[PDB]
Amino acid sequence: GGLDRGLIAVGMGLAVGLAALGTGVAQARIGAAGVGAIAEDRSNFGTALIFLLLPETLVIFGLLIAFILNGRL
Amino acid sequence: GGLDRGLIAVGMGLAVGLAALGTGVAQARIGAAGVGAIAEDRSNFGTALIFLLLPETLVIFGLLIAFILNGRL
Amino acid sequence: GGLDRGLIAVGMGLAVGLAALGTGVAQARIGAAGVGAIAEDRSNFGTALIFLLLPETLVIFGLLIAFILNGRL
Amino acid sequence: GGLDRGLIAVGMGLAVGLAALGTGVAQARIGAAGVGAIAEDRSNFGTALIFLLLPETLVIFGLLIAFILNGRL
Amino acid sequence: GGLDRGLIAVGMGLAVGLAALGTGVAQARIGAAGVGAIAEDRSNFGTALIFLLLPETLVIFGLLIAFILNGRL
Amino acid sequence: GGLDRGLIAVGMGLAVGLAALGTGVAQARIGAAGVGAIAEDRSNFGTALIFLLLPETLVIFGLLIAFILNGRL
Amino acid sequence: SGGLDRGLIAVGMGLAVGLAALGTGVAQARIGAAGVGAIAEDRSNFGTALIFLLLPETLVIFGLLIAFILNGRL
Amino acid sequence: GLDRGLIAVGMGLAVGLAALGTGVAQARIGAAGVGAIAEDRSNFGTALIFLLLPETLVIFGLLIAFILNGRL
Amino acid sequence: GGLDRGLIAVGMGLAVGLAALGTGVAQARIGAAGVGAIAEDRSNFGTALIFLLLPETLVIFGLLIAFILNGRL
Amino acid sequence: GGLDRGLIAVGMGLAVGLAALGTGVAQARIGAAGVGAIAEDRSNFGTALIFLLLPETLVIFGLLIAFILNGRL
Amino acid sequence: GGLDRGLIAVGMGLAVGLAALGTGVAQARIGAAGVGAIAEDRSNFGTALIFLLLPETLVIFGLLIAFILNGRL
Amino acid sequence: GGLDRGLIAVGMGLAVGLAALGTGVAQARIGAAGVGAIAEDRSNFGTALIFLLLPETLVIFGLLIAFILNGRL
Amino acid sequence: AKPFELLVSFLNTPKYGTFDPTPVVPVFFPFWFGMIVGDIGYALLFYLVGRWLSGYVKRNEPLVIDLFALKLKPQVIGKLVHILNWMVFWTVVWGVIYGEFFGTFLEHLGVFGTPEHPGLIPILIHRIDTAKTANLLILLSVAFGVVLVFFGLALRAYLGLKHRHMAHFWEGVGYLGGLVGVLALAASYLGNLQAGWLQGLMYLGFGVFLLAVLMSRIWLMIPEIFTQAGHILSHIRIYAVGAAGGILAGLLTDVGFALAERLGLLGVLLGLLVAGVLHLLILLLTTLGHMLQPIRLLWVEFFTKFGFYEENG
Repeated sequence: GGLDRGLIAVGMGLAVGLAALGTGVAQARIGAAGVGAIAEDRSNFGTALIFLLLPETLVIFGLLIAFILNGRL
Repeated sequence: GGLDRGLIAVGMGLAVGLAALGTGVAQARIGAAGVGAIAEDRSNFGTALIFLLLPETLVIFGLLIAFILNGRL
Repeated sequence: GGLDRGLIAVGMGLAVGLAALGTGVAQARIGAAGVGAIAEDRSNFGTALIFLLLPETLVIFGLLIAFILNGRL
Repeated sequence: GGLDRGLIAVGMGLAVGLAALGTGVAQARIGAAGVGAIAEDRSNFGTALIFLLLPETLVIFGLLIAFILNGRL
Repeated sequence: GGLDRGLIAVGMGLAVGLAALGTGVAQARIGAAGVGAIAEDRSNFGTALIFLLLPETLVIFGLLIAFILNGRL
Repeated sequence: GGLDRGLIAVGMGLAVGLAALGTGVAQARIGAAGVGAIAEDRSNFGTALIFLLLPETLVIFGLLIAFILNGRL
Repeated sequence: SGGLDRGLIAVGMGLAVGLAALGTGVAQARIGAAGVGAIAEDRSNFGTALIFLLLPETLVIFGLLIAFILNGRL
Repeated sequence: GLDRGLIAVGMGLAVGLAALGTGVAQARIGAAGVGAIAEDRSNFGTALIFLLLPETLVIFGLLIAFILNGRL
Repeated sequence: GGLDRGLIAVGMGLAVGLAALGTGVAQARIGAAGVGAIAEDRSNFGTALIFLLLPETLVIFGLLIAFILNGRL
Repeated sequence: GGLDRGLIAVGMGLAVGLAALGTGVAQARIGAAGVGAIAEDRSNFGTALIFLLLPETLVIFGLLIAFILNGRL
Repeated sequence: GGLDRGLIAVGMGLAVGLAALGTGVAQARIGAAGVGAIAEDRSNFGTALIFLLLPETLVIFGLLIAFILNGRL
Repeated sequence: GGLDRGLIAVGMGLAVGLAALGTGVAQARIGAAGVGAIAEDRSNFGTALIFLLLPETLVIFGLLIAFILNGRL
Repeated sequence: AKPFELLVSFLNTPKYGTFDPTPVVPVFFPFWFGMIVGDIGYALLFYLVGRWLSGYVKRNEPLVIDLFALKLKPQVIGKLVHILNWMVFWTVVWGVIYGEFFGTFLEHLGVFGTPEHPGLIPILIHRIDTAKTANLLILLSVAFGVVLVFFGLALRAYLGLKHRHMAHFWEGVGYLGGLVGVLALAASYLGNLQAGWLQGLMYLGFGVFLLAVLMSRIWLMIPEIFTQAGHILSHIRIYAVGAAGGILAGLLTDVGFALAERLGLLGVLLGLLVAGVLHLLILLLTTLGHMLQPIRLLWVEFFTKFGFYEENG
């Protein structure tokens, strides 16, 4: 084990949090535009939710990075 | 007691905090635009509820990561 | 060594701090939008205030995980 | 002679500074909006004003964490 | 030893500086709004001065914890 | 020996997280404008999808860099 | 009381005073911009603008006094 | 060999900051470009060029990563 | 001398740099407004020059603190 | 002390990355200006191109100084 | 102890760079306003040159700090 | 030993990096404004040239700082 | 006791049949300001300013503020002169127990006695002994707030009973139960525990809270109990502001004394000149800085705990 487990812990933590904030600003702009549209059209819900769900795959990227490294420990 | 445990605690805390930051920066824009809509329409209120509730999975995901790191602790 | 608990303490402090600031960056924009909408509206302020008090559970999560990780001591 | 005390200091410093930053971020926008609302109305006075007083609980949280980690000393 | 006292100093300095920054930006926005309102009015100025001189709780709590840390000698 | 694997891993984490930040920052504005366009159009969804599929190559670069790093591990 | 502690408390001084100066500049930017925008056509109410712009300097003096006292620890 | 981890984190933040720079660049230019698209199908290809242009920055970052990998 | 001198140097540099950049952004906004005003006016140059002069007291503080923290020799 | 090369590398890497970020925001704004000019004119494209190819001399400075400091090794 | 010299080199570099960033962020808005005014006027360029040249004192202070630290070296 | 030149190289790199960043910050706004003027005008081109080429001072100073620190190396 | 109601009058009236809230702030506000200031020298120059103001009073004609275009009060000006008298003797007595004002005059010789420095009058409180005593002083500050919170809840319960408005009375009872439970639990856990005595009373306070809540079942204001905890915690600023002011005054006197010593035989004149100039300007800033905090506290906490923003009379 040793301290290197702590170092990989902080590494995955900062990776996933930084990805989370990127996804957050993405969802900010996307949700603003989406509600502005959906207040009138109420039919573009599918494409709006698709746009919203797109960066969450990028979050899953950090998920699998954390997964493989905690498998390594 | 071990030096690495402080590291893993720091990593967990920073991860969940940056996830919280992303959640907040999303919520700002999306809630502003949504309440701007609902103030005059008030009928798309459930749609606004769905829009605001959707991006919240990031922080519970981060705290699940924190939980499994405490399990490794 | 006993130096472990100081590091976990700084982890708690930083985590709850930036959770709070993400809360604030949400709250500023959404509160400004809501108070403008109610200065127009004067009646929808109940839903406005529940929108304001909605997202704050993130700092509760941060403080409770900090609590249990401190109680690990 | 443990070195953890300065770590305690820097941790509580990060916590309180981050809390202050977030609450001031809230206060700027909400105060400007309140200035507009009262300048146009003067009857939205206390209603706008309480929103300014809302984020202080975020400060007192991190204050409480700082105090308990100080009392651990 | 005694380097713990230097760690005390850096922690309190960063804390009070961050509180100073947040208060300063809040003052920036509220002051811009207030001076515009007064330049139009000149009769509503006292309330604007109040709004300017509200948020100093942050920095005074910063000095509070700072001198606590100093007295921890 | 030791003291290095955690360092290379935190390097991977910071690289991939920063790539995530940049990609999300791009996606925010470009997707919001594309949502506005497609809501006004309902016919230009292909080019909107084309513009959304642009940034992810940065995250791809980051993750392949992490892959070659933990391969050299 | 130590070898490196003097420089450590010194970087503490730097942190505090520099962040205070930055915050004061942040305030002064917006308030001075709005005030000069008004006094461009006003030419009379420079007094209220200056009494606005002077009051953030308390935020400076807090940081500088804290640095001064921790240096006076010496 | 702590130097390996050191140079690893170094190239990591180098390429990451390159990613941020190109991210903000593409953010602004693509945000303008999509609004242009609605009638600028004539200028569509040029919009592709201007969007593609800032990639030289991240390929410089990749070059730095590769030369660090060769050094190690 | 000693390493403590280098710590003194980095602290002094940090202080003066932060002061310089705060003065820079302050002067940026106020001088943009003043340049516009004097462009139309040509007569109120005293106000603009004194307004650009006033923030320089902060880097004057930086001057004096750097000098006194150099005076240890 | 073979650990010299590691901080050598991190210094040059952060240098070139930060220069890259500066060019990133520079080309962001100037490209927005260029396409805004394109929206009404055909002939100005080469002019806008030379404007946006102006600022890269700083990143070429960063990479060349990085190369020549690597030549010390 | 030449590591002291390395420390003072780091301090000098960070000082001059932060001052450079401050004068750049000043020059952004100052040059924007000035070039707009001189496009309007074409004759007021001397005042524009003065207002753009004013913030040089910050980098002057940084470089003289560097010079005196080398003189102590 | 090698730590000495490693620290000085770190200082060089960081300094030139944020000098470049400040240049990008200034250049983005000034170039946008100049292009906006010259697109309609196409006559003040030399004035546009001088306003764009003015801010090289900080990078040339940082280059000289890097050179003198390398001469110390 | 009469004049302070004019200060209260700047805000709206309350509904008739309710409690007249005036008389508390005559005894409380100058108390709080005295706790803040301790700068008896400022009180002296302030008394000179009051002499000038009474010069206007005998010059009964009301001035207009040039910058703010404000016609004078003169009757209300005399009311001020009275409340200024109240706050000035409070300033005097608190500065007396804080006997060093302008700063700590005992540098060169024993102006005051300390356990460290011999002097004429053994003083009670310094700014160095507060390395230990600040904790106790902050505890006193907390007790000060809990006193007024208890007064406010008692009055609110009494008016709820009088109005036959029992719902608000019941909500106040819940506030009491929750407040005492969380207060005692926090005091035990943060400080010395002593679980053999107080655990029962914490459990009883929590049980009272939950019983009142369940009888008042309908979706009530547990977040507002959290806010009222914020309200009681908010009043801590009283110690910090005065501590900062005293620290600054001590710095100024240290500067003056060092200029008196290290600058030769002639350094006294310039040291006192610089100290006076800096002292007057920092007081010009910090007086208006400090004045509005206790009235803000009284306003927001007292009148939110009380609750009167309805029908405005």
